[PDB]
Amino acid sequence: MIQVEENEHIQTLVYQLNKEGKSICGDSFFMKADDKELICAVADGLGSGSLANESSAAIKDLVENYASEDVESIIERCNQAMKNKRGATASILKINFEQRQFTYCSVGNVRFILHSPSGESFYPLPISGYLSGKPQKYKTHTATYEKGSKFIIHTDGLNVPDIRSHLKKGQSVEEISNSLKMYTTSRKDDLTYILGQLS
Ligand SMILES: [Mn+2]
Repeated sequence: MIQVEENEHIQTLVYQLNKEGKSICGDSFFMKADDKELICAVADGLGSGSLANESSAAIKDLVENYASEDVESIIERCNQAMKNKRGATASILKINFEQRQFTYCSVGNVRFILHSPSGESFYPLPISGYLSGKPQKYKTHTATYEKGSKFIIHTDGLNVPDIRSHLKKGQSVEEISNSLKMYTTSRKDDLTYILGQLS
């Protein structure tokens, strides 16, 4: 499944495909942009299939509902919703277009890479563990991006040697998605990614 959106400030593409032979995806995403701001999130539920879905889907619902809050507030709501559930790894990104500012908070193995034209990348290491409902000491990143920046957020189902290169070479989110096609054919796990190109 592919979903594309565009406004004056960003173009985005969401890709998701289930693990081969699996009916119920354990990954979830949420994406909304208006003329002023973006929120997006990607999550991978612990366990698999349905119960994994309950955890990642709870994340998607809370990010939509609480989108106006700061990323760390949103992720803590997500953490509290994981008590008595499988848990999930998750990443939450907000962008203010006028300021060209992003804010990012994550726990687990959902990765975020933002490539700058100038050749700077923001590519944080994964935070160990997962959102379980037990206490967390979150790290929030706040930074300015430059016009032309391109990013991806992806679950562990996408395994790529050099993601930065795909972001650098692509001229659009469709092109970057197509550039990644070889990594999508095996379907060894659920695979979700969100691409963005920022004006
Ligand atoms: Mn996974």
